[PDB]
Amino acid sequence: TTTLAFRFNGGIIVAVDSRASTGQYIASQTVMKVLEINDYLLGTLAGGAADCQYWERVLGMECRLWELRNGSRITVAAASKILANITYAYRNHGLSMGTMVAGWDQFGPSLYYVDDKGSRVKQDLFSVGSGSIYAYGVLDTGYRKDLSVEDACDLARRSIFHATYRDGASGGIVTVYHVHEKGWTKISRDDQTKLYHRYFPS
Amino acid sequence: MAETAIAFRCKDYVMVAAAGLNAFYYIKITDAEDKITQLDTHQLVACTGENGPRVNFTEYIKCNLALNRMRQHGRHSSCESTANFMRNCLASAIRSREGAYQVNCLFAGYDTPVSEDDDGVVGPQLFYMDYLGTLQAVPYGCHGYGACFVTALLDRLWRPDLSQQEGLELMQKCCDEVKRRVIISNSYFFVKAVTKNGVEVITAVH
Amino acid sequence: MAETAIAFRCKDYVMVAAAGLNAFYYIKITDAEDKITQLDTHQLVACTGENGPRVNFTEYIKCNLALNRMRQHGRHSSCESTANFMRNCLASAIRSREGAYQVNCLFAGYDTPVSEDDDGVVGPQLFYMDYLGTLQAVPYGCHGYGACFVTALLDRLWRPDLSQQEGLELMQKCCDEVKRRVIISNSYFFVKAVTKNGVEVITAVH
Amino acid sequence: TTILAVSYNGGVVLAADSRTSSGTYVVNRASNKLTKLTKKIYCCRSGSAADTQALAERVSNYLGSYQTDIGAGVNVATAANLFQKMCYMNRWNISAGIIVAGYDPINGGSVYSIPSGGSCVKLDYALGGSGSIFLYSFFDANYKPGMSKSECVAFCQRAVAHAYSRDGSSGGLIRTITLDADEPEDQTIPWNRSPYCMEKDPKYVTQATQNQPFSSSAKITGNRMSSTG
Amino acid sequence: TTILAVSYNGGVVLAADSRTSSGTYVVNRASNKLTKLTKKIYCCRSGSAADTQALAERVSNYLGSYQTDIGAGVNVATAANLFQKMCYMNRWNISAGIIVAGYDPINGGSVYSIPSGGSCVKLDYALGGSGSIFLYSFFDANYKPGMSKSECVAFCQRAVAHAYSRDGSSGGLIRTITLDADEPEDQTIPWNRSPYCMEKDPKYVTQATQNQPFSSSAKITGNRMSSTG
Amino acid sequence: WSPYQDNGGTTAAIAGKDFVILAGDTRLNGDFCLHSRHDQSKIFQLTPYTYMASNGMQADRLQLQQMLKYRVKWYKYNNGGKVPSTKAIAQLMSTMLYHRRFFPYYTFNMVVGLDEEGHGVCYSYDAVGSTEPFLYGTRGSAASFVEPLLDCLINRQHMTSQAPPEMTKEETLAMLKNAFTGAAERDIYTGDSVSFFIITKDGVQQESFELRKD
Amino acid sequence: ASGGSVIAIKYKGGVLMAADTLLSYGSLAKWPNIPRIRLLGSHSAVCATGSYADFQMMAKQVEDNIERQKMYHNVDELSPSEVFSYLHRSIYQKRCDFDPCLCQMVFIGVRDGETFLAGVDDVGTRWEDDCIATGYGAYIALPLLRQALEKNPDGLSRGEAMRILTDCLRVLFYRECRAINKFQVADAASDGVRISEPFDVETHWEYEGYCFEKTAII
Amino acid sequence: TTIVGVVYRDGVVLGADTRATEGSIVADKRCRKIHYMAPNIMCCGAGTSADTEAVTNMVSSHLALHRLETGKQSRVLEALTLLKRHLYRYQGHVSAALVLGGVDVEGPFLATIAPHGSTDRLPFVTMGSGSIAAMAQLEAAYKDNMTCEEAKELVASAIRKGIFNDPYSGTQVDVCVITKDKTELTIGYDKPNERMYPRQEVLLPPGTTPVLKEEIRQL
Amino acid sequence: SIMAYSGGSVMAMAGKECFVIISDNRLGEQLKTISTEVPKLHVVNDSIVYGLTGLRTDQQTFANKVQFRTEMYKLREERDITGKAFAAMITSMLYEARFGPWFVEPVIGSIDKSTGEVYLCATDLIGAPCEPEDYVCAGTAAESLHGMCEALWRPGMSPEELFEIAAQAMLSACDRDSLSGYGAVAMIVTKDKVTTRLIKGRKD
Ligand SMILES: Cc1ccc2nc(C(=O)NC3CCCC3)cc(Nc3ccccc3)c2c1
Repeated sequence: TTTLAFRFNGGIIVAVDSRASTGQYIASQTVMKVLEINDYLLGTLAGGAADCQYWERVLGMECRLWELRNGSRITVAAASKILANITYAYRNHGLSMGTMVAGWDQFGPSLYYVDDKGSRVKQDLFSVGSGSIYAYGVLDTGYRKDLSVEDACDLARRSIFHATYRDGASGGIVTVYHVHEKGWTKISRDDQTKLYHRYFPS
Repeated sequence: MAETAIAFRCKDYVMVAAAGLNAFYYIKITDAEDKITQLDTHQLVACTGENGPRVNFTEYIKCNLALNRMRQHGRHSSCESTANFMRNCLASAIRSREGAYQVNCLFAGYDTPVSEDDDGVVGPQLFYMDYLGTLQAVPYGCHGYGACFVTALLDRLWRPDLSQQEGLELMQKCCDEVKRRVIISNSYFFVKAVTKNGVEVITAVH
Repeated sequence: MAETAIAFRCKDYVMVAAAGLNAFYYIKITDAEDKITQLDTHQLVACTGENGPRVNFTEYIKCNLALNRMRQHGRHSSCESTANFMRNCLASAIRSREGAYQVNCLFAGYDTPVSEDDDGVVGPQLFYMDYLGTLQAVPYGCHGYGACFVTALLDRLWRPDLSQQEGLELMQKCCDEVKRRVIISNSYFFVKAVTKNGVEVITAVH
Repeated sequence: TTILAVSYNGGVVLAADSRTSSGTYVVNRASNKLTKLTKKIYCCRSGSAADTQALAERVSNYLGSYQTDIGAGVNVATAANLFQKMCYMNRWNISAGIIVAGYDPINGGSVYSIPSGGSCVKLDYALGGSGSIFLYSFFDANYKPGMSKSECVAFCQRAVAHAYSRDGSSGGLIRTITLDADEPEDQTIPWNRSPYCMEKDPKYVTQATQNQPFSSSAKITGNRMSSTG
Repeated sequence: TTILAVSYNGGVVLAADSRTSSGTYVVNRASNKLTKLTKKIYCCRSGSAADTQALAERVSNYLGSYQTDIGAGVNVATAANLFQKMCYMNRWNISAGIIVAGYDPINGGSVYSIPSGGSCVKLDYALGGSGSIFLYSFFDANYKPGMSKSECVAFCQRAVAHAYSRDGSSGGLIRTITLDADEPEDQTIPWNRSPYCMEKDPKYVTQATQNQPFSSSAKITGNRMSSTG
Repeated sequence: WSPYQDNGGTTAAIAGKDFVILAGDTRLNGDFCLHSRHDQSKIFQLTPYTYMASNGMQADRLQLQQMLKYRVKWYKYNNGGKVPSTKAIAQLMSTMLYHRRFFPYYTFNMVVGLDEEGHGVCYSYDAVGSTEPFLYGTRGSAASFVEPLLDCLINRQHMTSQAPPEMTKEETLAMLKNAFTGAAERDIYTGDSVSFFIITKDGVQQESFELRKD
Repeated sequence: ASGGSVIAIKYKGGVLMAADTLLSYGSLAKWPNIPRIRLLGSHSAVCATGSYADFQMMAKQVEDNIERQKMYHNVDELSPSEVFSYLHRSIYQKRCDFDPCLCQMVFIGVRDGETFLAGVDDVGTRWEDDCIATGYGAYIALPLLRQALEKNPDGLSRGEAMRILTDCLRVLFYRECRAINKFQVADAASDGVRISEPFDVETHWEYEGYCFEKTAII
Repeated sequence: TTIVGVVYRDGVVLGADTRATEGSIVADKRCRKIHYMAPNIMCCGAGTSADTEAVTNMVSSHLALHRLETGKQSRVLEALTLLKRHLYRYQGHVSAALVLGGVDVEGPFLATIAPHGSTDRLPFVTMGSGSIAAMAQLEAAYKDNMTCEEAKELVASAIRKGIFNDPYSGTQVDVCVITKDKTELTIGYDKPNERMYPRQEVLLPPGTTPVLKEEIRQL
Repeated sequence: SIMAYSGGSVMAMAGKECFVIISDNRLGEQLKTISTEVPKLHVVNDSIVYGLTGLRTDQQTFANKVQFRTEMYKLREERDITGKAFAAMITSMLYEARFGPWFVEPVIGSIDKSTGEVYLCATDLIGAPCEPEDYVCAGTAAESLHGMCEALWRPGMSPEELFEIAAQAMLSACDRDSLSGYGAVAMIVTKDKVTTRLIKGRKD
């Protein structure tokens, strides 16, 4: 499993693979590792799939309740704080979940990483999962704030591809989302082998 | 313990510095994460530990201090009172079901007369805090792998009447020593100071 | 594994780099220790591991190569032969009483025609070697915590026909990535190269 | 510990040894393992002394109140059920083997075995303790059902003596109690008057020939008991 | 496993069960645990089958050569010493309890016990195996030294039957062999003709009263063996 | 003593255009013996259009089936007799599996049925309820033997040929019969007979397929 | 106290269930006169392999439930299927509380023509078949019972079922360590369940290969 | 694995299954477990296949050398002694449970050798994981002095009991009859599990799998 | 485990007068792909092709030992070793280290150049042989390979049909395996010629 998300002048880019491997056997190649919390917030799948799915569904329910009670959308700082509080309450219950909350509230774009022990960090670039060690090498080398939307999407897709090429636990279909002020759009969904033939032609 | 925090108190100020390291195993997640939390206008804590417990403990302490200020009509608490409150929290944690806070603290502050009737502490205050609930007033203190490396250095070089610039140079030397002798990469050190005017974020030393 | 070794082979050269870290459980003993041992005039090995086994293995291999050259009247051995000799030594170690060599190797060399009758390899040669006795010819290889970080980077940027200066820039990028993403401090990287003229110690990249 | 209970036509006889041992040292050599529950119902206790004492005291307290509540006597089955329930609810925390034996006017003499597992079996005779393992083949060969009261008491004493002659964890006094329609009668016979022990057995008088004198022949001629000879 | 050996005036009688069991399943129900060493010397084996078989084969090989070397017969003490040495040098790697019993013209009939520890004790009678624990009190009460040959054989068979009636690891055929100055004579009696078992014992015919019918009284009236009744 | 036990067996579902083919091997075995060759507890009908299939512990799936049935009946009571849809039952299964996250059921489940448009859908779960939809799926002891075969014949990857037309009920049933026949000859814990449930809008039909008894 | 193996087979007209009358304490054959088959209701019978205390408590709980329900309300007596369902649910509930009923139970019953035979584990596994066995009867007797059933799929007569049941009991006595040659067979028929008196099977120990000289290790 | 041996009127009948399981998966469906020891001696094996094959081959070679030395036919007791000494020397780590059957001048000889080295000579024996279910059949139908047909049918039935009640056994019954003069080994004596529901045989035309390079080398 | 540390899978399949032996290309360290161009096949002579699977260092050491043994055999015995003799020699070599076992699992295919009979073998790590008439397979994707071969193989295949079946089975088995993949390499051995092919696979 390899996931990445970075902040640039133009919003946030999120990118995922689609492989779930129960040890050595490949369980599935169509897993959705981007969890659409709402039409304005995005979450990521890493670690225990059931834990992430259930708790980000809980987070989406709490965000909808926040909107209903208060008449306005929740901020990403508050949404990430809810997940972090929930996770910290269960830090001794053996949860396994590493997620990223990316959104565009009234204070611009914002990205948080929340682990399974209640940690909640706010930086402009994260890579999560067993393939992150391969993404960072491609991602830290080409990342810059003044990237175009197309350039940022290309960088994220290339980093995820290079993660899937060397990591046995990562693979499937590379999916790229872009979070902007109007919400998020699924930018792309491309097969990894076709990505290899596109990048390394001939 | 991987991240080193340094603090030393002088005649007119206390300087603290905290490594900004965050890691998942051997991977450096980030190297710029502020681990110095300002509790009051003239109080702060430099905390070492993993993000969850550290953030929860600091936010709990800060929220309780703010609530006390609200219920006491803006009466600011002394450094000793806040330090004892943190110590009581940490000591209560180690005998609770949820377990102890895996956070080591250097609490710095400056005491000012709250009113004309006040006759308490006026200089700067520094406190060393273990995760088990130990509290000790020290002229200087350190946490992390580099702590000992700094401590002897301070024993060699610290003076009670150091100036702000000479204190800045001393903190730069301590951070350089930590970078030189610790295998764990602490590239950035997030230095802040407490003076009679409050908390200042010092960017010269890092 | 704490210390990261990088190697990549181009059309006319092989560049290797080895972190100079030496530590005692969290203490940086030194950061400038050459872990690249020159075996022959056109052969070298970058070895990761603790000092004892690494030094013993490299000295054993170098002494055996020198003895073979003596008993063969100055006939220099090919890169494949030396790599297979090292692989046999490592594989024999893992089934011996004294145990396996806890050393990971990147073996680099340049093959030249020993005589006019020679019809063997002429370009550069690079071999990845696991401590268990694995041997694999690779265009580039890496060991240590940063290895994966470099590998994908190489998969992004390596080309077969890179020049010496562009290869130097690529190695600088790899070392910068290792320093950026690995919590273990690898400040100095000890870069060397093998070309048709032999072994050169490159000081520009570190 | 050796405990047993045997039913005859009138009632029951309960027999036990007197030895509480901390592994290999005799902490008590005059224990009383026949514990009164009601006037005509007793229990033989084996295993943990504290656990069995607490169980017996609780059951006796429960039975004493029950007599006052109903205004009549208690059947042996009621006490057996009380022990069975209390031992089954605590089977993982206690080490106890119980024999519940007594007389009631409705069912005559009754004997119940409640092993460590917590079951309850109604039997003509029951054995328990570490020394019971030596008595099973003794009962299969020498025990005939339908003995008289005195015959049953004598057989129980002989069985207990044979049991602790071989069991190191059992020994000391032999305590018996007879429970029937008449007044219950107890008896304590000491070790020096025991019906059996290997020390007085004539077939174990001759010592094994182990210390051969140095001889010029392979003929075995007894142990060497003298320096000169 | 139940093995024993008893000495009478002329020689010895060796008795054993026939059951090799892998814990709770009967791998063999017609085993022969009386292993020939010489013509007049045998051993009863208990414990690990492979270890005891190897020990007996090695000792028999050693004794057969010794007869040819000395040109005379072998005393029972020599075979006992051979087993004692071989079991003492391997006491940590083998699981074996040996009884060495036989006849020699010099010392008559001899019985030796070599337990798992590796010692050697010369005895009038010896018991061994898991089922031996049931026989000790059987020998203390029913065994009288000085029986005749036929009496000794009958007593050994009765003791083996009583032993495996209670031992789950013992059962099947009863094998006896008589060793004396005459020709050694073997005998194998089956289970259906055994001198004792609890199935034919009249005192265990009546079943324990456990399945009470639902009744309006506390009187115990037997088990419920029919739906209507 | 352990509160868990694996009874073996394998299930497999393939979702068609307007049908679902569910299948489960009827074989229940204990420690090393064979409890029965005609165990039909693996496949459970929740609604006329939704079925569940479980592998692993038999008692755990019996309990889970009872819980699902009573939750569905409560839903029918609380929604005016409206039967829950396949996706609602899938989400409910995930939620209830996760509720017992600290003492998990030893079941691997699949929820199959028709969509609102009538097109067949399959859902697969881990022990703690990680749901994932798909068009086919195999669970149990022989999953690794038949899942790659379904991958090759359905996805038709690494084939330089035009994709054949989409399979009907008969071809899907024949393919699944071949998959189970192949699994029963190489996996020792599966195969006495396979129960097939063909779920369409015009009711559900049941069929039984013979396998080897060794 | 632990019980041995239990076997049961359905014949054309009812069910038969056989078990030995022995409770053991480890390897000690402690009590050879124990009636292990217990009658539940007026239609069913049960016998458990394993712990006897747990079986006693569970049987008491089940029998109290039937009689109290029949007595308190003017309702029909519970069907054997319903009794077995209650037993299985109780066993599973004990398992989920980490206080299991460490027994393997065989359950038989007949009501108004329909025959019911089932088995349940200590952890909640339940199954129904034409032949059930617990303990070593599952490995020893069950293959023979299945072969006898499959040699005539029209159904076994009572005599044919009894013959193969006695054959399986004989083999169990041959090959099971903690067993005795004393068995009871309960017959569940239309009129009700009837438990027979204890009996024994005839054994054979006179094979020519069993002699002293052929089995000797010289 | 289920291996069975039976002594009948004149000779020994051995039987085995043919399924070999590569750790809970069927590797080969027609494995051979009745091994050659001598012209008059055979040995079925169960447990670690490598250990059984190695020990049987070694003892058979030793027996062949010994018959070259002596000039007589090999005795079953000699093979039994060699096998038991070798198995005991390794303290059971050579995990091979053997059923040895032969005929000598002293008549039929059937025995079992445990992996630890213990031996039991019996008229009828079973070994393997499905041995118990096999043994229950032998205890139910064995009688002294059976004819060849009765012994063969009993062995086949006992093997089938392990075939259907043990997941590790099946797919055939191998039967070997050993007499004083002749030793016959039937492989397909019983095939209860036939081939049902044949394959679809879906065709893949040559060229459906893309090829990156190709090299043809004529010989 | 040690056998799955390096990854890799090999499978041999029997035609009429031919056999196809195919190996994956991946070499890795327990999750991380060291190289994607490491076939596991070895040619002994014109008739025998065998592949090794397991710990890569053990694969290389055992291959060197086998090369030594076959060269010595061809020097001493003036002839090429046969498939059955080669398999027996591997069995003996593997059983010599019965308690110090090599961590390989060979897959041997051979054909008689004069007769045309096809011999397949696949031993365990201690040499326990296995000689079926349809197919053998070893590696991390052994279960999937077994399923695909059982579902696709038929007795009377042509070399081309056999190659297509083997390629499809190998690719489909590697798709479900995280330790195997990156294309394949296949060898079709007939009575008259030997063909080597490289088969496209996923780069995952
Ligand atoms: C910000 C960050 C960076 C790297 C992360 N790396 C791994 C990870 O598994 N790395 C592998 C092991 C060591 C090298 C490869 C896991 C992470 N979060 C996480 C994922 C799932 C559950 C809990 C936490 C990360 C988060």
